[PDB]
Amino acid sequence: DESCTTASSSLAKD
Amino acid sequence: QVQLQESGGGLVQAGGSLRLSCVVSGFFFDTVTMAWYRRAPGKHRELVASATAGGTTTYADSVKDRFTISRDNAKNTVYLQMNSLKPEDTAVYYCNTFVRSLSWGQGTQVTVS
Amino acid sequence: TRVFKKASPNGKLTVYLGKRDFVDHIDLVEPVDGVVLVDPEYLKERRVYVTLTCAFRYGREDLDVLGLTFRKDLFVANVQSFPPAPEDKKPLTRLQERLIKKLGEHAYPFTFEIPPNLPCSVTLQPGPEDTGKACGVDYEVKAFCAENLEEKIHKRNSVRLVIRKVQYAPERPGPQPTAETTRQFLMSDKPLHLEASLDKEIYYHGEPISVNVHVTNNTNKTVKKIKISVRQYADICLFNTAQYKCPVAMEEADDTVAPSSTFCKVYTLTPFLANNREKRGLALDGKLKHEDTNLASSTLLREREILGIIVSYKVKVKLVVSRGGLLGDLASSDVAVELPFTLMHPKPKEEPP
Amino acid sequence: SDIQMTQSPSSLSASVGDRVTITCRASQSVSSAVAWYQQKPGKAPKLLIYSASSLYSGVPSRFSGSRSGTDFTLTISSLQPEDFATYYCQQYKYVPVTFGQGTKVEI
Amino acid sequence: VQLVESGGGLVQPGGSLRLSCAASGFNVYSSSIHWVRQAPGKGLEWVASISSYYGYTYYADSVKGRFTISADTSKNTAYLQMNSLRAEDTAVYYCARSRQFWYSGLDYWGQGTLVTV
Repeated sequence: DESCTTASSSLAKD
Repeated sequence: QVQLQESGGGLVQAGGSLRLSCVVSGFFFDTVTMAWYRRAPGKHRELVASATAGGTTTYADSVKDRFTISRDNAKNTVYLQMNSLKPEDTAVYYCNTFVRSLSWGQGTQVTVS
Repeated sequence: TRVFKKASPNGKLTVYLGKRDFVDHIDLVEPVDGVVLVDPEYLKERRVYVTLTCAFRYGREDLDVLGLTFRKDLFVANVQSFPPAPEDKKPLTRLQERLIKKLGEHAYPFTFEIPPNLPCSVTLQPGPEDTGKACGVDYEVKAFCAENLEEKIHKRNSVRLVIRKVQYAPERPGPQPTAETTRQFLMSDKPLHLEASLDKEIYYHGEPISVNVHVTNNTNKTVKKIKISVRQYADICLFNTAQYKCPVAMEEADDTVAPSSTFCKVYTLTPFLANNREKRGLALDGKLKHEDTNLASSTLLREREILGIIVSYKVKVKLVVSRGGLLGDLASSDVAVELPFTLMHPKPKEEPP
Repeated sequence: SDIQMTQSPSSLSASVGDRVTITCRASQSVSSAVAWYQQKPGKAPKLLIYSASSLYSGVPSRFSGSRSGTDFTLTISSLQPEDFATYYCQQYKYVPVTFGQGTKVEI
Repeated sequence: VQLVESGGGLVQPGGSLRLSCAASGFNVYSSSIHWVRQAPGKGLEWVASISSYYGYTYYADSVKGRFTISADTSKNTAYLQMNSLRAEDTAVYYCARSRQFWYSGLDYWGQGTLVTV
């Protein structure tokens, strides 16, 4: 009956 | 609104113990996972998690055999017991789960001397 | 670096993508690479699908419900991420193997290929009384959990993510858009020659356009008015084909050219949005949610016919000429010329928007 | 409400060649919207970093930007004789855009 | 390429000034123009912004109702009407420019004009 907002997570470098 | 609060955790001497807990706020917690993560100082944020209801004792094998990972129903919380704590055990511990993909709290913090 | 994430209401599914803006080159598309984290504590259903949908979204003319739309599909592609498809064998991107390294074995890669000649992300400007969804052509990634492919997907058990297909200006500028026209009148012996040219072929959004104007009036008549207009042409080929010409900026200089003399002047026009919020049908670049976006970039075609909405621009120069004499008001006295040009964004030298 | 841009330290001293780290933590989440400016006394601000880590054109390569969550770091690898000024952070994901109090670096 | 401020000086409290920002070499419909003030010995505070492309104006809470920013696009010049000036408003007023598509920091600044109230 709803929806989460579009977030943003981490990603390590290589 | 989403309230989350890792509880306890602070100064600890090596070979001792800890206890942590956190409560989710709002969700109808009927069928669920608990996708705990944990961090490290200046590092990629990594998974140590288990415990859906119905018998889940799973681990990322860095920290097996030592942690009574354990949920709860009525309090809507989930715990963390620790033992004999390593320089890698010293970290900043979160209690995330991608139910709502919870933006985390602030993380408790420990030390080994 | 960073990545985007979005979770389903019930938490069972979390879609991961590397970026939202996908660069459309001439024929190749960038790959749509990502992963889908499926929590096995709740998975039992033994089949997780991810679906790519290219849809034409539009509002119904007979319904008075603001924002109520229907989506006609133009391209649908599906990939079964869990379990690994027995046929599909695809190489992982470096980004993908990093994502697997981050999430663990429970992260299942998915890679979609968007075929060429598909429409780019274009949003039609809504009208004053619609506040809901945005009409036009949009993309949507829908990953869901089900027993099979026929069942109607419950929204709590799903996640949709808007992505955009965009294009940037070609690196090498094309030839200068020029156009001339020669009007010879029946009863007159000397002709009316109109010359106009633009300073270059590729313009950026919000950049001035310099119109070099050369009028050779060898006639007895007098040029009374000069009408300049930037018109955006949109061709929408779905069921039938439609076209309209809508002026999006203009200046009418009352500069007059006397008989047997020459004229040279630089006119400067800038198409912008601030004075166009009241219009209906104007083409805009794709919206993520409901934020304002600029005037639609020029469409780059491939020589066949393409589905969807094709955008172009032409500059019209119109002279209003006096009447009277032998034929009265029976014969029209207007003179036009059209100048196609390219309106696109510069290639990002650093980071995407 | 207004985004608070806690910048720290307010002032710091270092010598020629030291690696200087100026942190600036945002009171709430700001995605990649961070800029670093160089203002010299009596002079107009100069753009140094945009989009958190992207070095602006014409700016020396010793300047780099980093982001760890809501923490942002401005690093000057090899401190040059002209890099002594006041440095400001800026969030620009939410309106109104607000700047940090500044960090004056002196010899 | 140059931003030039004007119309500063000393004024008694409750007076008015009109700032002009003549731009050259670039445009107004592809750039957004901002005013950023700096109190003597204090930090930077954003006060106003205008995007001529979208026809929207943005103000700091301290100046809502008193300051009005405008622009003459034909003259490539911005304006800031400032009424009901108080002593705490004494600062150096900078004119700055940003890229409209898309915001990548304030990349050009004018030398600023002194305003004493």
